Formats: sequence, structure tokens, C-alpha cells
Amino acid sequence: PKVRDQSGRMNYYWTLLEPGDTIIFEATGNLIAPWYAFALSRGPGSGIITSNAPL
Amino acid sequence: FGAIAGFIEGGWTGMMDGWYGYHHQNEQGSGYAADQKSTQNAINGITNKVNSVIEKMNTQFTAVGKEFNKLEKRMENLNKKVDDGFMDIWTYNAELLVLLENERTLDFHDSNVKNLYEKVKNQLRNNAKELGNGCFEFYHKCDNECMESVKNGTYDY
Amino acid sequence: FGAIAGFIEGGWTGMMDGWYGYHHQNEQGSGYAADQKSTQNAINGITNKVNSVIEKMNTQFTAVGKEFNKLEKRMENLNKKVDDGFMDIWTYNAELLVLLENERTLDFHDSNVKNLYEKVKNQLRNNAKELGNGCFEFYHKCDNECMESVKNGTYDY
Repeated sequence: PKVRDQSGRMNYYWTLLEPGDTIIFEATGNLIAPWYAFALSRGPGSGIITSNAPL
Repeated sequence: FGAIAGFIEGGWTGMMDGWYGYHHQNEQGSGYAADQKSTQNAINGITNKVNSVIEKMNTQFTAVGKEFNKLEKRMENLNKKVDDGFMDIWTYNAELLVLLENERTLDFHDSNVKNLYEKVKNQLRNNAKELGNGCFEFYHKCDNECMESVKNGTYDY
Repeated sequence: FGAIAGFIEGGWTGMMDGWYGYHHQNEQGSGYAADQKSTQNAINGITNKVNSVIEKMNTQFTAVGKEFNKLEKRMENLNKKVDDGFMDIWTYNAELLVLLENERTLDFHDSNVKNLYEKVKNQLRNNAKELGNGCFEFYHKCDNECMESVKNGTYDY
């Protein structure tokens, strides 16, 4: 069935490449390739707030 | 005890200075006096008691929220069970702690005045009619130089 | 205090009407009387205390059970840990709450009779020998018209 008028689908995936490690992409087709990625250091651990209160 | 709202019926509005003390009718000042020790030891004890109900709860950083997909309903419910569990415990333990320690606080004032009343009756002995209201008719209506010394609890014969 | 089972030793079986009162031997009725205020204020307070240990626990709808497959043993154990945790908390807090507030209830009766006894001794003064048993030998053995007025605490000289 169509969703946003699309019968096709794109499945999205992710991983946290550790410092020093290498990630390798190999494709014969159908790859939605990465273009920009994120360099981050995780904090102690928090959560999401859902609100309309102004910052 | 039965001191507060028992045989000392109601209370006095005229003590801007403290919580406990005396009212003397003799030949001079008709005012009220504070017992800066009977009182400054109670405030030293009550503020100590509030500050420990407040500050004995150390709590770590915690993000309570958890998000689960439509095939994780069991986790969602396990998580909700944990949140309901704490809510039920803290709600019940707090409501009762407030309820019980409030009575423990009102008794504290009974035991204090009853000891202040017994701090002068167990000192003046048979030199006054011990009226049940919480008051003593003086045989030699002390002036302001003597009455201010019964506050320290100091007499002669 | 030391009123109950201290200097008033045992208790009376003859009071079908209340929890506290008097026993008078004078020249007429050898019966017992209830103090409808010393008593109806205690029941107003105790039923208030039970009803708040009962009803201060609001609890939501909860299905405690959780089912896990053979590759979910960790969840199973996490869940069991949560159930054991609450059990341990409510079992310990309940057992002790019952234990402590029972003593707080038995003292309540000490403080009540001791104040009722002190409601007449601090009123009759030296018009009776103050026997240590909790009883007073009357100098003018009051008839039933007077004794029923000491209940209200009303005398003359």
C-alpha cells in the first residue's frame, strides 16, 4: 500500500563506529549511501521530553 | 500530656517574642515573657527535624521515561508497573509520615509546657494556690525585680 | 504514663457503656459511669487513625503477571526482582507499622486515663486521701446527685 504516495520503501539503519574502527559499504544496488555522519561522545544518560513549553 | 488544650484551655495572643512563657499580675507590668531556653531548644529541635525529613533523601540523576515499540508491550507494562510501584510506596509512606510526625510534633509542645509548668510548681511548692487553669495566686505578689527571676527559676523559701 | 497497669493495676469488667470512667462507693449506687467525652473523643480519634492506614493507600489497576520465552530469562529475572523488591518493602514496612502504632495506641489510653485521673485530683485538691491505687476516699460521701456532677467536673470548696 502507498504511504506518502509511495509503494516503495526505504529501510533505515545505523551503527556507532568505535574510535579507530573502520566501516565498509559494499553494494550491488539499492544502497542509500551515507553522505554526512556524526562524531559524538555520549553523556551519562538521559531522555526525551515532549512539550510545548518555551526554552 | 494534658497541659495543652486540657487544663490550660486556650492560648495567648500576646507573645510576639516566643512560643512559651508566663503571664503575671502583681503590682506592675501585665505583659508576657518568653522562655528563651524552653523555646530556643524547641526551635533547635524542630528545624533539625524538618531539615532531616527534607535532606535525608538523596536522589541520583534519573530519566524516568522509556519508549517501546508496538511489539514491546510487555516491557512497557513492566516499566509502568515499576513506576506505579514507587508512586504507591512514596504516596503511602509520605502521607502517613506527615500524619504521624504531626502528632509527634503537637505532643512535643504538651511535654514542653507541662515541664515548664512543673518547672515552677516543683519549685514554688506551697507558696501559691495551684489553680487548675495553669496559673498561681502569689502570696507576696512579686515585683518586676523578682518575677523576672522566676523565669530563671530562682526563689528562696 | 504509669496509669494503666502501673498504679491502677488491673481493669474493670463492669463498663458495658464505654472505655473510661469511675467507680463510686458512698451511700447508694455502686455502679460504674462512662466519660462520654473522654471516650467519644478517643473513638473519634482511633477510627480516624484506622481509616487512614486503610484508605491512604490508593492503588491503580495493575496486572502483575509477565510471560517470557526461553530466550528472555533476563527479563523474567528482572521482573521477579521487581516483585521481590515490593514484597520485601511492603512486608517490612507493614509489620513494623503495625508493631509501632500498636504501642502508640496503648500509650494513648495511658495518656487519657492519666489526664482523667488528673482531671479530678487537680480539681478535688485536699478533700480526699489520694490513694495510690487510683481512687479517692471521700470526706462527705457524695450522694448520687453530687457524684454525677464530678463527671462533668464541678465542685465547690
